Amino acid sequence: AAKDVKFGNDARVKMLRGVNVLADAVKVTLGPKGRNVVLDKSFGAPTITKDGVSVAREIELEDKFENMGAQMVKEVASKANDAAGDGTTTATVLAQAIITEGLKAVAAGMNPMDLKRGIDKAVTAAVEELKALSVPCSDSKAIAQVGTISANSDETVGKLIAEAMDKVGKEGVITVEDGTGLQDELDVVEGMQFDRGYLSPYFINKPETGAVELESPFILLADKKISNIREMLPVLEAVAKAGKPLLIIAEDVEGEALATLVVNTMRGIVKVAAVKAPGFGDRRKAMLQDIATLTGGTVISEEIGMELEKATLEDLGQAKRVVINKDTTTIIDGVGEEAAIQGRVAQIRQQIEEATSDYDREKLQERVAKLAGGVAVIKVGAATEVEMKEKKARVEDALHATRAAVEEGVVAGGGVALIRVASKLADLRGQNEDQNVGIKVALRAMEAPLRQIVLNCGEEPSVVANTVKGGDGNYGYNAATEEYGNMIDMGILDPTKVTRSALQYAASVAGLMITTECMVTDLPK
Amino acid sequence: AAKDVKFGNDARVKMLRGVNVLADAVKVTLGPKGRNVVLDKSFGAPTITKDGVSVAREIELEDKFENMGAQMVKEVASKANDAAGDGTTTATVLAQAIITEGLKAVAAGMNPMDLKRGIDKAVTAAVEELKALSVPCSDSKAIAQVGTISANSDETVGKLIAEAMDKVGKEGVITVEDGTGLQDELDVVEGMQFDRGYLSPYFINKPETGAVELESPFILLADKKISNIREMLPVLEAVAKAGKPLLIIAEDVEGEALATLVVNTMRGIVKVAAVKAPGFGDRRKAMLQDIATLTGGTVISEEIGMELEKATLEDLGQAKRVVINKDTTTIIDGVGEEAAIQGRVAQIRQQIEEATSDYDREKLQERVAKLAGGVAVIKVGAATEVEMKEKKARVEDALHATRAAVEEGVVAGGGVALIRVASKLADLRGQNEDQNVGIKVALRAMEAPLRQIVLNCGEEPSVVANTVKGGDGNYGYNAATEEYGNMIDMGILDPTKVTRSALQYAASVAGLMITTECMVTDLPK
Amino acid sequence: AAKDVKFGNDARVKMLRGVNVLADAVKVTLGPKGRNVVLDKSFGAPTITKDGVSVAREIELEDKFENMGAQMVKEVASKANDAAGDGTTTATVLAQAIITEGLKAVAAGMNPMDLKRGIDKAVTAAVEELKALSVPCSDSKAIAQVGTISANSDETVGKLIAEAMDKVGKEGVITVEDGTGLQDELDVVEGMQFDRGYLSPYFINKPETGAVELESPFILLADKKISNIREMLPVLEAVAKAGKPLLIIAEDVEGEALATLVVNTMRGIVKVAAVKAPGFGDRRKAMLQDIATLTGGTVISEEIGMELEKATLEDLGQAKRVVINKDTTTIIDGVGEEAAIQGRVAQIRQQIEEATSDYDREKLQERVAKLAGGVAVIKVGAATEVEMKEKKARVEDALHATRAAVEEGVVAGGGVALIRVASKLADLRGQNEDQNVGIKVALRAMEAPLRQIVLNCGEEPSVVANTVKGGDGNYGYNAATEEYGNMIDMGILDPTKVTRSALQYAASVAGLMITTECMVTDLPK
Ligand SMILES: Nc1ncnc2c1ncn2[C@@H]1O[C@H](COP(=O)(O)OP(=O)(O)O)[C@@H](O)[C@H]1O
Ligand SMILES: Nc1ncnc2c1ncn2[C@@H]1O[C@H](COP(=O)(O)OP(=O)(O)O)[C@@H](O)[C@H]1O
Ligand SMILES: Nc1ncnc2c1ncn2[C@@H]1O[C@H](COP(=O)(O)OP(=O)(O)O)[C@@H](O)[C@H]1O
Repeated sequence: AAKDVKFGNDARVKMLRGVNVLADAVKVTLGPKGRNVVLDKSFGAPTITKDGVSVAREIELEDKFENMGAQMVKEVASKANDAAGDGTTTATVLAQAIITEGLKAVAAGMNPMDLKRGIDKAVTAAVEELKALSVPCSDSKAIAQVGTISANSDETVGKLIAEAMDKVGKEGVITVEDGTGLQDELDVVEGMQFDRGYLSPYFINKPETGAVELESPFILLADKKISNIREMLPVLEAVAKAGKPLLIIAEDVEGEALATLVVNTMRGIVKVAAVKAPGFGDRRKAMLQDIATLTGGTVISEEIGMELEKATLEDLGQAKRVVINKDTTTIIDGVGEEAAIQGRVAQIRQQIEEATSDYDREKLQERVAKLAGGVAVIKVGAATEVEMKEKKARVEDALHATRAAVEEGVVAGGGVALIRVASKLADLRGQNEDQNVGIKVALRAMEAPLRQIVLNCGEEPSVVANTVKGGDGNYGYNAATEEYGNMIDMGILDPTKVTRSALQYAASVAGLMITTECMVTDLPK
Repeated sequence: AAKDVKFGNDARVKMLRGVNVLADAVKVTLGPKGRNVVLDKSFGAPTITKDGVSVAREIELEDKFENMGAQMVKEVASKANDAAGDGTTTATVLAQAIITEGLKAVAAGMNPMDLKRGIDKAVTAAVEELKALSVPCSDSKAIAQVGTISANSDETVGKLIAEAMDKVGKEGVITVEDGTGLQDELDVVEGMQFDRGYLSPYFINKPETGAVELESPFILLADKKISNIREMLPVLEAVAKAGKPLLIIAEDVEGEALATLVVNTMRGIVKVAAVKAPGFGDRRKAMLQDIATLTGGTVISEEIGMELEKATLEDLGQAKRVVINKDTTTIIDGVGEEAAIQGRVAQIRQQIEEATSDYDREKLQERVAKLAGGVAVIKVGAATEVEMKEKKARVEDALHATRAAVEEGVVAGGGVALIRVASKLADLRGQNEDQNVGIKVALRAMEAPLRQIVLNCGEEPSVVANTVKGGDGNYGYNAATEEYGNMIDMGILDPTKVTRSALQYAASVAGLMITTECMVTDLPK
Repeated sequence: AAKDVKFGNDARVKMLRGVNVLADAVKVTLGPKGRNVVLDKSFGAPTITKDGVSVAREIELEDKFENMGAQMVKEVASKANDAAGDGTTTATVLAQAIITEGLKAVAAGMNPMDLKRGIDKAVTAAVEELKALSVPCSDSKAIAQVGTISANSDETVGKLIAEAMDKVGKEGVITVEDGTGLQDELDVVEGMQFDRGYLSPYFINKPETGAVELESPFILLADKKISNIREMLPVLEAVAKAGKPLLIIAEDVEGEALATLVVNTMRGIVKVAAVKAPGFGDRRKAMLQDIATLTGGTVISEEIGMELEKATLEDLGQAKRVVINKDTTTIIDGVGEEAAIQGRVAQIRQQIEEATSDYDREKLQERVAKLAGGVAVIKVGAATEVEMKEKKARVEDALHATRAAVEEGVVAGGGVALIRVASKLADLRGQNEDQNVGIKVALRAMEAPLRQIVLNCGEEPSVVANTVKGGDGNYGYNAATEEYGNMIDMGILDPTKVTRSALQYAASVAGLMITTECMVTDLPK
């Protein structure tokens, strides 16, 4: 259709207004003292929340161009979220600060590319600096502490997460489920995990979860593109008569077969979840054989000769519970016999022994690791279902934070790491004047997080920011108690990885955002 | 004509808008670092200035309600200027802060009477506190220093003012003059000062000066009311032949006579200035006799028998110079015989000796004081008339500041003394909640001048205010150097009297403002 | 009346619009390749012109904001022109460039007063740099060359100015006059100069000349304030009988006497021009006595006793000619006896010998200089009256340029000297970021004049500016020949004084306008 186009400073100010609207919408909820925000519901009561992610997913603007700026900040915030799992408000605030300053500089007539280059230099310097300032979290006690603070200061959740972390090692797989008894339970059962996502979002049985949980499902293994709907018809009849959930792992799924499965899920007669084949080529087939071993299933490939039509209920594997996340998938207690799994472990281990390629050897090593380590299973213990699910969600976010911190590290919360980095790197210069201006933009930009936190606390942001700048080390201003002190001593912490990713994504989005001219759109009808 | 009436919250917010407009327009120029402001001029180039008084005298609003609010806040600011001579901007800023907060509270529904009483108590406490915090300035050294800083850090002006203060004693009279030579000149000649102004503003021959300077005039003493201008008809004809300025000291002058003389001055054939007779009854007559002795004049009174028509040129007194300020008038080098003046001094001396009533002794004592001390005159010395004018203005404002300081005292400049007072009086509680709220309003409101100066310096208001509050004694913040330190060391000081009067007038105007409900005004045509 | 107020970015952008409008209007005509502009004329065909002052003096906006913007820019430019005489377009262009950049930076949140301080540092550095770069013009040949350049490549005018300069010495004064003969005439007669102008513009007999030229006028010497019209009635009748122009030199002129002189000149019964007395006090009286000696007049003073009423035709002086300039005035061939003038010169010489005050000695020295050296008159030689007038104007402004060059010096023309200055001062760093930014603004600012000149030549400005920047010394770009080369060789050079003053005034006005926010205006009607 006829598409409008505007470019130059006018488009820049429009997109600036849009991102400003979104930033004002989301920044309020930052911090403990982040104020409540009320969001719509087409029926019934409006919802009340302090979670910025809901605000981001629910916000869009009537004006096209402002809406598009809002979408830029929204998608980069979501990228940060899926990268780490928290701190989305922090990333959005950083983005607003950097982008507002960059636009006002561009209004001053500076060269945009020089500003972008200076920003890139400043942000990479900050990344390496905070990497230096990172503190390892390998010790169990700090893991318990971070899990505690993430779960609204619940020490039991931290203890359980730490124990599970011990059980399955540093890079194990942990899943949480509902426990019947009032006491928490923990058990290591061999399972599987791999990074693949659902074919369509429509498979999500619990939209709030964002994932598909299936109990006692039947798993289909395939190394072929599922061109036609006639291929899986016997399997569909089989799972219809079985009356149980169905999981599919295929090299590819076409739009038509997926759409038919979507129609089937809306029919509710059969609930089908489909995922892509992990790995590539030979390695893909090798872990497909691993899955067949784990579930007692059979691998169906075009090259060997068998097809999906020649599929029986026996041919498919099985397991006790599978979860299909946004881009991950895990399986728990595959029916496949442990002895066959051990034989496969030995085969892959001797393959490692004869391995000469480094990357293939690493693939085999991680394959045996995921195959032998298994999966830890938490079972939430409480009285009523409401607190069952509350504890479940708290455990989920806590373990996400814990694995994030374990992966990279941890620093003092309150954004104090950012301002400390700013004080350290204030002297960093650029090749030319405009690059230096962008450097200064970045250096004064990451004061915004604690500033907005203080604003949500009601105190004057500038005074507290100056006070923190005066202090050194891990000294800052507890928002909850509204008093100064060392965050580490009082348990306030934040993973290094989440802050690093947030800053990187904010810098990247701002760099591409400032350098845009032609904000095209469709005719407003 | 027709008129309307407005009242309620809408009325108060109208007042608030008007006073806010004027307060911003003037406060932008506060401080030595005060921002410039551009003023109209129907003919030729517009003016650019930093003086708040110029801004104040040229503000009126299209809307009647905003206009009247601005008019009355401007009026009280002018009252403050008349009290001391400086600190108009500070007074207006104080007024803005207090009225804004108080009307906010009035919107919050608290009893306005309670707030007025609370702020009255708070301001009285602050006044006595700053009186306790006053520092004497009787020594010539501090006199020279304050005169120096007042005259744009000109030590020669301060030295001259100190010398004149020594010459004419603690409560002497000092008058500025243009000196022919390049060297700065000082002299002492018997003059005569009294607290009466011109009857009509039209008399002001030098409106920028705001006074009437007449050289070698004829002075007419009249202890009667000027019922008709025919009483003046003969004598005026005489001064038409003399071609010299004319001064009249009259017990009263009826409005029609004033109009006739104003017409005669618009024609300017006769340069007539009239002033009401100070004193009261017997005191007025005795001091008029003193005037007759001083100038060689003669008192014309109805009861004794002589009349104004029967007045000759020789009957009028004379003096080498006279100046008529807005509410004061001084005379320099009265022609009248010094021996006769000394005889009159002796006569009033025996009157003091025989005087038993306290106020009779006081009035006779001040009479002999003003009769014997004379007037010290400082004549500017330089090569160019431009420097003559600027140095005249500098010496003028400097000696007003010096006498203000001598009258009561001197304290730290920049309003830091107000901050110290507020810190001292943070404990004062009202009889009930609302009175205490008003007290809080007052004690947090006198922080405004420092904040405004910080804005005029571009620094963070809250940060600097907190820094000053942390400090004790006179530890303030030199704005010119932009450095913290003891205020007296760099010597930026202010008279106690001017700050006290400004705060008192701001308190009064805010108190009456809060209890305002109804404006009656002409329809906007 | 009720006034509107505006403050903040709205005020700044209004000012920006006004300055941009006038800057285009004035900068269009820069260069010998400058364009043409036609102005209003209520009757007859309007005037096409090229002069910067001609276009500038009629510029004003219907919108009051932009109007007063243009007003103060125009007035600063005009007083800069009064200082030197030329470079009006250059001053306006410099002001526009600096203020546009400064307001852009202010819109970028830069601290205004810091920018002003950086501008101050930059301009003082530029002044010292250019004065170091100045080239003396004491040699007569360069004086003739610059006179030729100013006078549209007329070597005769520059030559004649050179011989006149020789006749009256380096610091002499030369006045142009109409010459009867085809050959130009030169003479030296005992003239007089003093720095006082007409009391009102209405005395200007030739508005284009901007002065009051009176042939054979009677001179009235007065050392008193002329209070009333009654005093000069007898002299008015005497000069009406004489049927000749009248000049008054008076200590002070009142408003009413001035207005009556104005209406009497509009009646034209008497063509009287009044001027304030030069100097101050004793020296004023002494050189007034010198005037009486020179012209055969007599000094009338109140102190001595005689009155202006007691004035006869003999008492008044006389001279062959007088010209009251804007702020100075000249007299030609006073009637007073030469022997008396020489005796007075000797008397003042012995006063110099006994003079111990340095400044008084300098005053006496310049007194004897202006009394003895006199004035050289150049009488234009040509055939027809049109060339009489045009060559008279050419001689006048060429002499102005020549004296301007003599006072300070001369540097490379076409603004290339500014480019060299900027290159020399590229390294100057401010105390902080904002001062440095202002310094950069200033350094790029004085490139605009050269760019504008190139634009008025039609060539691309940036390439020529870069070419000049690469070149060193005085290698500039002759606009007329449209080619590069050493600026001195073709001799297009500019006085150091005019450029210095123009840049200083532009910096002053720009700094003032940057640091102002509030702005009043009358109601729009
Ligand atoms: N007691 C506290 N001390 C320091 N920072 C806090 C405290 N409580 C909340 N915060 C701030 O909240 C920020 C993020 O809060 P979070 O609950 O993750 O919101 P979001 O999920 O939107 O990022 C952290 O960066 C942290 O600085
Ligand atoms: N550098 C400075 N340091 C401290 N005080 C200052 C400075 N500049 C101005 N002030 C304070 O501001 C007050 C008012 O400033 P002033 O220029 O007098 O405005 P106004 O003439 O309207 O009173 C003064 O009492 C003075 O003490
Ligand atoms: N051929 C040229 N070469 C170099 N400079 C020129 C030339 N023509 C004009 N200019 C420059 O233009 C400036 C202003 O020219 P002028 O005619 O004086 O305009 P204005 O009267 O407005 O100052 C001068 O300083 C001069 O150096």
